[PDB]
Amino acid sequence: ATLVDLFSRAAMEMPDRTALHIDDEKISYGLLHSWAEGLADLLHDAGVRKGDRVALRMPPGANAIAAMLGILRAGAAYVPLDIRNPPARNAFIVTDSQVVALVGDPGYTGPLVTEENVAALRDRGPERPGPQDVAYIIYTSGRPKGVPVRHGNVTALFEACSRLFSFSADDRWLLFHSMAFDFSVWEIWGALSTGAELVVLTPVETARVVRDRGITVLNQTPTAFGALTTAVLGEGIDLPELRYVVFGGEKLTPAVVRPWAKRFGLDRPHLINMYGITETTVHATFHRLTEDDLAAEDSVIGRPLPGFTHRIVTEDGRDAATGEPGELWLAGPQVSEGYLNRPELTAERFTTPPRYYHSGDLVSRRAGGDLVYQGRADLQVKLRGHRIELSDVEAAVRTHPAVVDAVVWVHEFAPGDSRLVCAYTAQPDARALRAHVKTVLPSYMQPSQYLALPELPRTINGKADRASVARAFDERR
Repeated sequence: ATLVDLFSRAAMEMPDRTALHIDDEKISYGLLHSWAEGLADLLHDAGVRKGDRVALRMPPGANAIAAMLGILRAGAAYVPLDIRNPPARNAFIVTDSQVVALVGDPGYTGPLVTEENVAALRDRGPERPGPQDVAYIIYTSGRPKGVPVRHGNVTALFEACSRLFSFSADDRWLLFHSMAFDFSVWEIWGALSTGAELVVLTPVETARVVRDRGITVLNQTPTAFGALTTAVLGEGIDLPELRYVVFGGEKLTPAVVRPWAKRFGLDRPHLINMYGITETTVHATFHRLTEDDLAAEDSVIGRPLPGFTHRIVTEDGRDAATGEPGELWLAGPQVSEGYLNRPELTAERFTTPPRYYHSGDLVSRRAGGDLVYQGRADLQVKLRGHRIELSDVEAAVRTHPAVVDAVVWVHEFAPGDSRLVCAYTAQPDARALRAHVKTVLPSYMQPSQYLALPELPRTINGKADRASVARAFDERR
């Protein structure tokens, strides 16, 4: 019912198994459970009561996971502040989430449990959260908003994934993502609710430990996976232990999957695409990739998870016919109650008797029931009497061999001067690229300007940060 209940079961029944594995160092379920229960006692002393929220700012590692379990155990919601947060953003989130304490290192004036404080309780009750209680509050961005996910939302996710995956205490999960990215929730509680192991951390170097630590459940975004596949193919690394690669973050194209699939096939490991949004607890669909998916260029996300009811809605509120694009609507136990302190948005994104969340994503239902991601509604744009699929522009640029990644957008140069711009990453001058794109796109879809970048700035979820790339562009033009 709760996540502290999930960790309870696993710690009680398998206390000798390795919970955390950091380098050559190991922490057992029983000791983690003991450490975390001590932390909760600490927090409660500091006045942390049930239903409060606590900021967590720590480098990934044992103290961070212990801190996090501590916070949950005290009955509180944890608010992760990513180390990559500039000071203004941290201050905003802490103020906006109304946190009553912080755990970690401040870069604030409230109650401070340091890291040192956390580290001490290792070698060393309060009331327990319920399913309606908030587990975490994660921020998506641009004005950043908080999504508060409840214990019932998260345990609903793992009950939903129950018979889709075959997980056991024998697995080894890698913790690869920031605790401010909710993909990390799935990583942490994938292992911790099954008795499994959680390995806590160059692509080459990352690839080395995936074999060396015998990772069986790997979670990646498409950008990270391409860099991983290049290192793996390059060194000749083999990963006999790997059972599942699971894909979150940006839309997955067959193109990033094909080289891997050439080397390893699709039988072992299983390649699984999961469409997800923060507002519906990490994951919302499941598709196991097949040779079919590599024959075409469609981004199949498969079928929504078992607890979900859904609709594909037209612009004027109807159910979309088959092959007809539409906005995906999602109802169910994984759907959050709404935003934090965004009563307006919550009003329009969540509507009620299923209560639906409006993804703002376009999808089509194939025959047989499979969903196919078409794109974001917000990225369908009107320019000079034309309607432009920014996503389609991004793909055409991407089809250049020397181009890794690309983001295109409408940029306001002057009050009457709005034009398409593209930023891209190489693995190639704009001239050669310009020449190629004239071949692929009609003139009204061709970017007016090209910006070569070392790497695209991305959100915490790893989706391309449009507001930042625009600002980067304005500054060097």
